Amino acid sequence: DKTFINCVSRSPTGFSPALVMDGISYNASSQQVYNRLVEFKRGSTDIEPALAESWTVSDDGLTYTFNLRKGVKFHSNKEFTPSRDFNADDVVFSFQRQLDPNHPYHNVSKATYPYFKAMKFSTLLKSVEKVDMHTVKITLNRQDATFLASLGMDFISIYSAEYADKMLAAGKPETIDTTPIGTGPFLFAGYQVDQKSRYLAHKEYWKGKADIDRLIFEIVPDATARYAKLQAGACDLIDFPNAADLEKMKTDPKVNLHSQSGLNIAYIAFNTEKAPFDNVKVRQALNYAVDKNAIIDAVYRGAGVAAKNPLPPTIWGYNNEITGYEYSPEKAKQLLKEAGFENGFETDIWVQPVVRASNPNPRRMAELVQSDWEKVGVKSKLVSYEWGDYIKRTKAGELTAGTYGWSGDNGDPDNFLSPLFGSENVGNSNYARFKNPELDALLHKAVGLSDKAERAKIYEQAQVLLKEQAPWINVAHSINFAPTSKRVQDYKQSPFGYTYLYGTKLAD
Ligand SMILES: N[C@@H](CCC(=O)N[C@@H](CSSC[C@H](NC(=O)CC[C@H](N)C(=O)O)C(=O)NCC(=O)O)C(=O)NCC(=O)O)C(=O)O
Repeated sequence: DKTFINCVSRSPTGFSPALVMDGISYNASSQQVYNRLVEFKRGSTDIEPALAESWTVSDDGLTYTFNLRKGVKFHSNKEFTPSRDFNADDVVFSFQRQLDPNHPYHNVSKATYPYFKAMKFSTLLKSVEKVDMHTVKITLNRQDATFLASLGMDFISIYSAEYADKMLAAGKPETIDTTPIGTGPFLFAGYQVDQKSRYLAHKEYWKGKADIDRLIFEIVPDATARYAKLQAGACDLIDFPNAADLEKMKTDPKVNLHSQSGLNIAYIAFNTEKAPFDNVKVRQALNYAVDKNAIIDAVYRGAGVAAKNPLPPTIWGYNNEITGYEYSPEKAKQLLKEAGFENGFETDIWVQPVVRASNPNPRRMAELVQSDWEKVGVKSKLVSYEWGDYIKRTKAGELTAGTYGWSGDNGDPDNFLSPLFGSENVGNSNYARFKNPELDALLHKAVGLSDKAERAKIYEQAQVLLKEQAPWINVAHSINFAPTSKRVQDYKQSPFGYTYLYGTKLAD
């Protein structure tokens, strides 16, 4: 009937949002089949009620009480049919699995809860308690102005406690991870490796049945094929088009091309705990060495902007008075000389193996940086690994310097600065291994304030500090594209980059 064909560039790492932390996986699971307690309005960073119908917050900002929606049905599959509606047990399960190392599901699928860790929920959460069947009370150890928006994030999707109970009893608990059951607008209808995953409209969805009956995420790895299929009408949406095809699609009558400035940053991270990158003068030098304009031209082809802060220009708290390091090989050489490296040195540049939102060609970007560094005496080899291995090694601190990128997930500047630069996230999401007590104090103070204007002043100061300490080269903020077929109606890009299809329709 009404089948939306979404052509995606890679197979998902997994279908359990608590266990992963990448957009392909989220798009193929939590964005379609799960709900959160609160969710973002489409195309917006504003939050609204979802599985929590309403809530209250205590005056001290430490106690959040959630009144849960009644009448909410979970999906079924061949292995499980729910015998009760969504309730507090499902919320408690979803938190406690991650929070409690001795929860029965903590080690199922060898789970590691990467985003739960980067968000520091283990130290944030004092308790998550069932008050009654339709009421959950969460107590915090400290104030967090971003907590409600954070509860809209995919990693804290609400799973089925009944499903978990049944699958554990049957001796196959991993089933809840590979074979998702949620309350969300679409339900999981199977995955064929390196071919496609399928979804169906959840007819009993609590907010009303979706206008699209069937969804297919067809895995079409070749960008050239994705474009050809879109033109033939075999795709209704594609990701990451090739540059030359993108140029054509801007004025292609068969394409409705959506675009928006990305809430993201592509960067070179320096391992600030590893000589010679532990010398701030070296990190500043390698900034001066790089011609970002040349990267915008060659890599982004103009679809992006040279970055001056790790925050994107379109988020609040962005510091407009900050300038990037100017392109000056002369200044780079002088600093390298002062650092004791007039004769330069040898190093590696780590190259990200897959394309993500913020950078359409990590390898070409690395080649350009490599060339720039060569001009100031810094010679390098490019080093890469398969995606999972690349990130694991990076987190362990094996990198020297490397290409990475980040898209924000809750609309708040804290969700850039804390995951990326907070000392507590070294080994998690802070690849530069940056530990700066002055920054930590700024971020800790800001996150708890209710006065947004004051939060903004603090983040602005934080950006001054980050420029001076140069844990990174801020490279670019990209443009997000969503090329669609002409029959797609009412589609909206997510501010965070996700493909969210509830509320989209298909014309005749
Ligand atoms: N905050 C974490 C987890 C969230 C995350 O993975 N976000 C996605 C964007 S939403 S997931 C969608 C994204 N696709 C896009 O970026 C294409 C444009 C899109 N169609 C739109 O209209 O905005 C994608 O496929 N990405 C593949 C991947 O995440 O591995 C991402 O690409 N972040 C990394 C970055 O910005 O460099 C992170 O950034 O790594």
